[PDB]
Amino acid sequence: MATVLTKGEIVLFALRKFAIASNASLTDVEPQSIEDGVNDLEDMMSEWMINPGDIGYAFATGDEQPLPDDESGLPRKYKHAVGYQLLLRMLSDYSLEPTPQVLSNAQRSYDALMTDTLVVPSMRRRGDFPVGQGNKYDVFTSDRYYPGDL
Amino acid sequence: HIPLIPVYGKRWFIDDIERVEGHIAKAMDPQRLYNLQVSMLADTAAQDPG
Repeated sequence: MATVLTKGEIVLFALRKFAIASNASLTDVEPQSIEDGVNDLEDMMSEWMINPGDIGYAFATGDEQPLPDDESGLPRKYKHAVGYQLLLRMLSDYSLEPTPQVLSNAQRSYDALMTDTLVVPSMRRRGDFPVGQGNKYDVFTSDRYYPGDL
Repeated sequence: HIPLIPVYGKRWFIDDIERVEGHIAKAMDPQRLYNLQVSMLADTAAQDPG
């Protein structure tokens, strides 16, 4: 994609959005808070394979370790949602509580992500339900009664 | 003459093809829909008695 999201960029976004490590609040950044953040992101993405479903995350192949310089594989349309969810999960490390505006932003981004993965399964006919004489089950098609399976 | 004697219920000649009809072809759809209605009611009734 456009510039390719790395796993370190997402955790830096989350750290910046609450004024923990950025150049436009005071100063500073730590190296352990990065490994902790990246591991938290990996575990979150593992969990998301259940409720929100797969979104294309690129996991580490074999054991090794994630490393912040690895390519995430996510489209750029998801970074705000992922970053806000990660910030919500990792706020309590520093003993902080989110403000209402942060919660509102997180909910809006999550809703945008949810809208892009809908299915609406569209239930089918049963299998003992007849198909009428009107569509000529003898000659044109075969098998009067719907299959309703496959 | 050919010694075969055909008997028809109702016979017409529509599009280069002879077409016949008995007395039950018209009632297939309502009958096999009534059967489905009864079968679907029976087990729904039997699922939750009280």
